[PDB]
Amino acid sequence: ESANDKELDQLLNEHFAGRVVRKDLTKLIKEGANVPVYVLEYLLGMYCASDDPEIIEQGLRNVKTVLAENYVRPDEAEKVKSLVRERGSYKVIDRVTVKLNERKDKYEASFSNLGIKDAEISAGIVKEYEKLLVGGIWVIATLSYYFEEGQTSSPFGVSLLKPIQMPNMNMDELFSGRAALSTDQWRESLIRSIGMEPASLKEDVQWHLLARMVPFVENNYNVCELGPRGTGKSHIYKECSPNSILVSGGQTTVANLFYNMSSRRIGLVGLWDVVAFDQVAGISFKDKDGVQIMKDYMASGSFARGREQMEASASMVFVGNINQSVESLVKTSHLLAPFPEAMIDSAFFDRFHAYIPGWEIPKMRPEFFTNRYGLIVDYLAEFFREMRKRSFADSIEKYFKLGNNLNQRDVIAVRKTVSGLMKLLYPHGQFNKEDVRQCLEYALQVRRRVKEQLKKIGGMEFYDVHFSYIDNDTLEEHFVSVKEQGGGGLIPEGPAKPGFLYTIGLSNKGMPGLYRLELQVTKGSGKLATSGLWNSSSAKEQVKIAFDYFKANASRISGGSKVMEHDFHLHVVELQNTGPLSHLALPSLVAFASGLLGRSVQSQMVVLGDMSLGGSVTPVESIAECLQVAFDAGAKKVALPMSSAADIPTIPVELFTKFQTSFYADPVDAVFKGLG
Amino acid sequence: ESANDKELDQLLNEHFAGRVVRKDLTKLIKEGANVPVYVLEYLLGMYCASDDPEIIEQGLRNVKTVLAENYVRPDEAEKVKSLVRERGSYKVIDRVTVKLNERKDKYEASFSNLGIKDAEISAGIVKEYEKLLVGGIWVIATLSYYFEEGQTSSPFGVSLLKPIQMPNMNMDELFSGRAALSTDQWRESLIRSIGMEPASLKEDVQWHLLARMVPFVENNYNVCELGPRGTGKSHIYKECSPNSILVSGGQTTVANLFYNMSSRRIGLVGLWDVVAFDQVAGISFKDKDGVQIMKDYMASGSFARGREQMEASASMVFVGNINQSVESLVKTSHLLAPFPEAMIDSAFFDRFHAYIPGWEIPKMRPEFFTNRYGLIVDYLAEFFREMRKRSFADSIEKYFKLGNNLNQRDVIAVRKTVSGLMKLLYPHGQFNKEDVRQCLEYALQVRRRVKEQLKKIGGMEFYDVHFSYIDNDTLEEHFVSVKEQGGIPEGPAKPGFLYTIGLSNKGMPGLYRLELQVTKGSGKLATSGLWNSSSAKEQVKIAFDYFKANASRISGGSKVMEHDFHLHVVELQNTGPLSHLALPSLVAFASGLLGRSVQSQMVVLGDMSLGGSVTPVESIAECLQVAFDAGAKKVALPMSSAADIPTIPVELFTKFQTSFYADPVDAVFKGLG
Repeated sequence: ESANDKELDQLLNEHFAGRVVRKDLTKLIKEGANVPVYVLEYLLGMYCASDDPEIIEQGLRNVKTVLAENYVRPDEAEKVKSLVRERGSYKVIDRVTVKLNERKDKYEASFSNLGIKDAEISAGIVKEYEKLLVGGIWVIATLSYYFEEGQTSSPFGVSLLKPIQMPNMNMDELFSGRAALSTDQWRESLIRSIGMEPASLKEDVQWHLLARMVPFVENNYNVCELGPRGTGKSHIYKECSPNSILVSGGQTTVANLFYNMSSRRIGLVGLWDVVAFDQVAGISFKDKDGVQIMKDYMASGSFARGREQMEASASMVFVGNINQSVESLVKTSHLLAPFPEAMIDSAFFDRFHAYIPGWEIPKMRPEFFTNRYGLIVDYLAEFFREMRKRSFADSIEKYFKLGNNLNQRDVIAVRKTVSGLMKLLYPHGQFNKEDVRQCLEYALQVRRRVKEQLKKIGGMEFYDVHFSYIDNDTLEEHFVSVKEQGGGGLIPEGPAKPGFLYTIGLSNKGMPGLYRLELQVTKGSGKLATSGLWNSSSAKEQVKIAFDYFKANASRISGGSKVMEHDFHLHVVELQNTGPLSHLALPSLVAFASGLLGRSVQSQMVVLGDMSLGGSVTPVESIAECLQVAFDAGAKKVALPMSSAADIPTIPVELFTKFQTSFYADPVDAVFKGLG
Repeated sequence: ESANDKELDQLLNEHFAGRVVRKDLTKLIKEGANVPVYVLEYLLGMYCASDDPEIIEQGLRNVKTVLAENYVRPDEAEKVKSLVRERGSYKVIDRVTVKLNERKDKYEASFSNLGIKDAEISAGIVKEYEKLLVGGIWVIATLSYYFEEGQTSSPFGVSLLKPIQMPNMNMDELFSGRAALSTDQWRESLIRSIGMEPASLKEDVQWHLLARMVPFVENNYNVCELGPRGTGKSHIYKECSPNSILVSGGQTTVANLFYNMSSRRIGLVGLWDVVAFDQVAGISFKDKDGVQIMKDYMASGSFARGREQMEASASMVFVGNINQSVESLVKTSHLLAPFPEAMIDSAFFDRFHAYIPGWEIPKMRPEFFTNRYGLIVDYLAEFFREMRKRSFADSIEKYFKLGNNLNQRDVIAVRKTVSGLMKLLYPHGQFNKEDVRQCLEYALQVRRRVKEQLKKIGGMEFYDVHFSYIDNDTLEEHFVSVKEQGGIPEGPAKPGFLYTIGLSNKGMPGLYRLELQVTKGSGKLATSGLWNSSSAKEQVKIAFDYFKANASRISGGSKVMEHDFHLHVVELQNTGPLSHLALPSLVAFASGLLGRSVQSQMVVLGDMSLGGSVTPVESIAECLQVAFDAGAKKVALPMSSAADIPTIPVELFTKFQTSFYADPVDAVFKGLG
């Protein structure tokens, strides 16, 4: 693949000019070089001619010589001014920002290090390099000193000005270059440009790394990434981007972050494209409302502060370190456990457009640091800033429709993540159905993870976690799962928690399907709540009939427990995707009884049959297929109605031998058999 | 339906030509745009000619191109200035305000995003668009630069300027359009005008949506709304109105909200028509007098700061999230437990002109968003702003009088809410009696909810919660219930609770709850909730007199003359006033005085005269059916009513433990067990 790497290299060089550099060489210079990384990369690229080892060493020495010659320390600032005054001219490497003084009608340059804030600069220079007027750029400048008695202008002037970072972007050339590369090659280049080696990483790791780069290209893209220490979470936001900030500690005051009423200056969010809170273990505010103002901002993208409502395009990223195992946190808690208590709220975490699963990222080891060609970090960041202005959210509706389990906020999050990934991988705008399918699958997964955490932390509101999408041509519905949860494993071995049971029923399509009934019992007034029923009216009537029978027969079952003093929520989970179920009165009643008494349903036990309001039990239709499903789903015990008894001979012998079979008579007997 | 939808579309296109648009296409632009929505509305109004899909798509392309080309990023702001200088002139999109520099006698425009504060603009441009002088409007401007050495004025000048908001308001045309439409059509169009699907919502949700709009038309009209997340409470105040501001977090200093003495400038309450405090759970003012100033402003519409009293017409809205169930919150502190403890004060909540039950509204779902024609958001906001100037609270005196339960604050609140609804639905001023009937019922109900909550906080001082209105023609007094909250429990309650069933004034069987509170006193009797009925008060007096007469037979030594009794009637089915209340009142007095809880799930039937003669239960079968519906397990009946037992259905009768007394004292004995 090294030869393929060389064809990649020449595909770069054909279209990507010196804006491609060898990454390893930067690791040779960044030993304390005071200029930022992208400055070093640009200089090395513009002093790297033909990659001859002698030429590499020569250019490396030239870059080091220039840096050691023309740099000025802050405290030495006064010194350099004298050198300008004595010599009449002096070269300096510094970050210059240009402003227009309309009062004097001229261009005034300001240096970060030297502290000069009124250096006269000609209009031609600023016309050539417009970035000076935007945020200021690193530059090599030839300052000249000329003073006239009684003058008002600062005597310092700028004569020759050569940028040290890429000033202007030819986006069309990049479109042509990307068109010249395959998708795999382009993804490899993107992974390389941040200093990572695609050959040392699985494709899933590559997609997660691209998800890390999503916030740089999508507006108001809130995202949180939690992982084990040392997985390279905070590298990109702090070193490999000039328009992102890594707020260390998370402790920033409201007037700092959003808007200072006294000084009437916008906070961070109006200045940086990405604001990354480096830690989450300790975020606790001086002002109680900081969480609330973040909630509003991430909700709408605009906040009212003082006398005005102001917009902002900063994407907030939250980086977190986990000391526990993933399974421990999932089983004993919710994955948002490391976040501070004052931040643990459904209304807050609902706004996150993505939960990056950082733990699948391997802990970084010098193998993953690539030594091949890659785009300059400056060029990559200019790519990101340019792509923030465009949009690709409409690509989803062209080939797919979002399922019924996505409320409006999940829709927004999925569209944003898909648009971001499309911008990274297909900037030129040419894409197929498969590509959108892959991006949509990834987006649905990452949003679903937040949805599951919201479910566990918030209860009633977030049980619609069955994220799926509908094809526009075959109308086939594809479901997407998260690996920290299950998938298959239809009925696990061992005792289930009370209130959870499994049933098999005939769906709307007539094919037997497994369902799981989950009952949540809390203190209340006997109110019954429903979820997961596919909005089926007949199913809701069945639930009402079952709960009415439970209310009428509470004494005959519980022997003293009061249903009137506890509220129940029944959730239906479909594990085979056959369709909505109507025959559910008996399993729902068994779930009610199990939850009220707190008795675990027998392990691997399937409850069949249906019951009416009068307490009559009904035969199980297509009982042989239902029992075959139970065998397939992992059942070992079955409760069958005595009415289905005449249907026993139709069942194959080897199939029927697999059940510790129970035959109930009336719904209360079925409850007792289920409870053992 | 669909035919009605289409004909409404041509009606909107006819009477509101150039002011309506398919609002679905707007969400096709919103995502990739920082500009406020109403500006997009106006631009699409300008760049869209008809319903040709090609025309629509090409106009969308044109609008996107315009916005991409001529928007000014704040960070990019300085760049634009240089571009003006080098090219002589440059076109920008920005929000412009104008002030008259009287020292130079010239008009200076301020570009809020660009950073220019004193750009010279000619008097003609000022005179063409007076909206520039009020709060500044979003315009497309042609900046020009012209500098001569030694000059003192700002070298930036504006040559061409076109507004991107509705510049002028023609409410004569609006009245024409409203008169040309039915009330249902007008309400449905208003609901469409905020982007919601009218057909997908119930009438009650539509009325609550209109109650959301009310603060935009009535001065100083406070309102509080708590509800589940995702109902779009904050959408209207934050995006669909240039005359509203959503203060985030509730944390605001009195200097910014009301008046800054250092700058001698009025706060938000003088600048915006609607100030909405989001997520009220975080409200807390640094200065303790802040709550005092809020109370003063909300009570009087003006506040005194230092030595000066200053007026303001801002309408305050308080939106909040509910994290519990609806019913669970009812048994919490009241309903506004979500409100901060520093704001939990009876005098504070007494000012809220309205509670909006945000919980009943279904959570926002994409099929609730309309795709049909609706008024431009800017047009609707200007409509609201102009309608703020009128008054319609006098409409009730034309047809109805208020009840006697309403104090002056409740009277003011109900008049304000009636006026707001009346302005929203009938700006043209032509209306009938039934329309005012509906609006007045809504206003009374929403005020009554606040009254119930404030009663739950304060105890006795706010007891008159039985708000009602009297017709001027039939003199029939109609009572309004909280319905939602006003939906037999379980187990014996404390003495003084009982549930009775009787035929209301309409002749319909209904359930009522009797409440007795007994304190140390002198045999005095107090009554409440009796619908102000002279007859019902008469039977209560009859029952109290009979209880006083036969106190020895029932109490066995307890003295009626040493204790004061207060009775309360609560109608839980809204069937109407009940007159047959003597026997339940007697059982109430007996339970309260003896301190004995009545038997659980028992409903007492029948009535008695002053002499103790028991009357047969009218509509015995229907009353028993009502008892079964409400959850009654035991029933007490007169002996003479047993003759009507053969008229009772078997299945209905088998559900109760039926008790037959003989005289009222035996009824007491059966009730108390």
